[PDB]
Amino acid sequence: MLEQPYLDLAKKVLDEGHFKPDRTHTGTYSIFGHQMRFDLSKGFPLLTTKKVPFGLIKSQLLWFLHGDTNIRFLLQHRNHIWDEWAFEKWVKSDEYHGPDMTDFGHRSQKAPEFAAVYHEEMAKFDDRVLHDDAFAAKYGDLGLVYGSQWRAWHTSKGDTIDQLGDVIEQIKTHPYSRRLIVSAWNPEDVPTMALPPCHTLYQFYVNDGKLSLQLYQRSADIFLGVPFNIASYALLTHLVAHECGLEVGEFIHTFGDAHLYVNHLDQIKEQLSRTPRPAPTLQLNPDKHDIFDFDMKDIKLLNYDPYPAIKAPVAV
Amino acid sequence: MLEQPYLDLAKKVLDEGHFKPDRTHTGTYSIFGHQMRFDLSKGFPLLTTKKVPFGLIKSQLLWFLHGDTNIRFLLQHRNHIWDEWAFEKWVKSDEYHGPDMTDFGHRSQKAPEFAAVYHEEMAKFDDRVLHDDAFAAKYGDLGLVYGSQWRAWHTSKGDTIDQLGDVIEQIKTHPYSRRLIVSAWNPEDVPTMALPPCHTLYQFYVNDGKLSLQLYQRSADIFLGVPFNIASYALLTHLVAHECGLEVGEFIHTFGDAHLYVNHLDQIKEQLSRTPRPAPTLQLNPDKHDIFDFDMKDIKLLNYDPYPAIKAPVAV
Ligand SMILES: O=c1[nH]c(=O)n([C@@H]2C[C@H](O)[C@@H](COP(=O)(O)O)O2)cc1F
Ligand SMILES: O=c1[nH]c(=O)n([C@@H]2C[C@H](O)[C@@H](COP(=O)(O)O)O2)cc1F
Repeated sequence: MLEQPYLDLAKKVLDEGHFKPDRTHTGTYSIFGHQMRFDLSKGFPLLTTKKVPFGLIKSQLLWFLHGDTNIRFLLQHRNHIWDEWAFEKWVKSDEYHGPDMTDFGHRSQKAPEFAAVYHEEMAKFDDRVLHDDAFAAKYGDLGLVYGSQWRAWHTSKGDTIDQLGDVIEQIKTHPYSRRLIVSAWNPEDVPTMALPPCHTLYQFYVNDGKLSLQLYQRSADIFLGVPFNIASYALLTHLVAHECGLEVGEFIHTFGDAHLYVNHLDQIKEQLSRTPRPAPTLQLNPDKHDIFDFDMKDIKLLNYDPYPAIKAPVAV
Repeated sequence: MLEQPYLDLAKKVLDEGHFKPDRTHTGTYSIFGHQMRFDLSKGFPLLTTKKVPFGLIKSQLLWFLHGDTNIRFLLQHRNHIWDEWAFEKWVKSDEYHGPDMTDFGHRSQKAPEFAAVYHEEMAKFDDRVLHDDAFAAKYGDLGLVYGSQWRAWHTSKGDTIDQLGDVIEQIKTHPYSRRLIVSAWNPEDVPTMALPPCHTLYQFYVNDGKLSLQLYQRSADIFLGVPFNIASYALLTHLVAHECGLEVGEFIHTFGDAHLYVNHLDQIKEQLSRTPRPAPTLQLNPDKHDIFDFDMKDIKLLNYDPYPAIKAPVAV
């Protein structure tokens, strides 16, 4: 089927998976060096073997595609993937206007204490983030993220570069450029970074008709993160192809360390009792063009027939 | 054999190779999205099917490994791979102390005129480069090259970062870091660049014993450049492993556009009538350690039994 690539990685790190101690502490099953290719003309690579949200994907891709580092857009898009992160600037609070949030996670795996306080405290944070321009200014704003790396590279000699777009206009004027890369790995920055970008670089290609993409993703969580990553960059492949007046071809996913967590083995195995179902279709709106201006319903994903969601633990 | 990977790419771009018009004008056969893996414990991946110089490789790797942008080291190492490049600052000469060198190449494919003048003019340039500190200062110095990208990242807020070494000390203190990457793709710089780095990024890995490397190489010339690239990064894999007190494992080569030139087809085919020969051995000196201090004979490549060199045209 179109997603069997990912079930071949799921089986491979289970089979040839080496244990390597990881950061987010369970211990993991690693591989190093892996490419996977998806023909985006046969379907949209959301996973039919498990329910992956096309909605939350969507809202975070648009956030990136605008230049936003701010939590408020995503918050008012019911999207919480980067939420726990505005909260780093909440928790270290010289403006601590209150209580136990001192280490939030970890014991938020532990039912009352850091657990459900932190959890009612998300609305406390997620309220001023969304309703208080001032708050939103300061604690809801993730400095370097995907968004400003792809769109506002803090240049050396006082300024900013928009790699995506600058690249989009080379995808429109000089097609066969071997030089259509957008990097998120800036040397200067990476010494001080809570998450340094797991999706380091990618590169566009157009070959007789088609917009292909390749991803260099270095730390890839096979259960929980790779499913999404295939879909947020097949999406981009489509978004950009449709700006440039191109047809689509393939999405190439290259991993550095692609790893299973020890506490997601039983589940990935659970997923692997299911057979795929025919992949989705992606129809974007034909009138809208500046991909920068796209909004939520300029992308529908039709025909998503998925097995239920399987539910993790965490990767922390 | 250990190099059959590269003969499988050589056959693949010949077979599935799509024509794509290229920059360096013949026209080319492209693929996009390709990984190749070499087990550096079975051998050193220099190509027995054709004579690839281990010597010139060597001298340019050391140049990189020090921090040098200057042409003079390589010049006094009989190494001319980056020579035609000091000569960009010769040819645009406000200090033109002389004659026809006005467009050097192209008609240097054409026998007297730009041809053998330019060619006697290399000693003219390659003399002051090597004997005239002042000259060497200015026209022999390739600003951003591999060397200062890997070792002296011109930081934003007035300074420099040494990604390689800073990474080497994380390969020594925190081994399982998924974060051991050195990039050569700096956004700021790439707008103005005659060659923007074809070997964009790479990443180190240590898995139960071994130093693995992966390369993200975007524009790869399968006949003329890939043979080398395998060997200059297997070398690095070894150089770094031997600083850190590790054994070696694999070198992963990922390509973006891996392309044949139209005028190298007959030759790559010529190479493919030959069968491999057992790969080399690489013995570095056991006393020297700071890989930064290594010199020419702290690396011998034993047992190189290669078929003759096959001889190109150019890729320009
Ligand atoms: O977009 C992402 N995709 C992904 O797969 N991870 C993984 C999950 C894992 O828990 C985290 C930590 O990796 P490292 O220790 O290399 O930072 O990287 C994180 C992201 F932000
Ligand atoms: O280290 C290198 N390796 C390599 O394979 N090339 C290729 C050869 C080709 O002629 C050149 C031009 O590519 P682009 O048009 O993408 O600059 O890239 C160039 C290097 F510098």
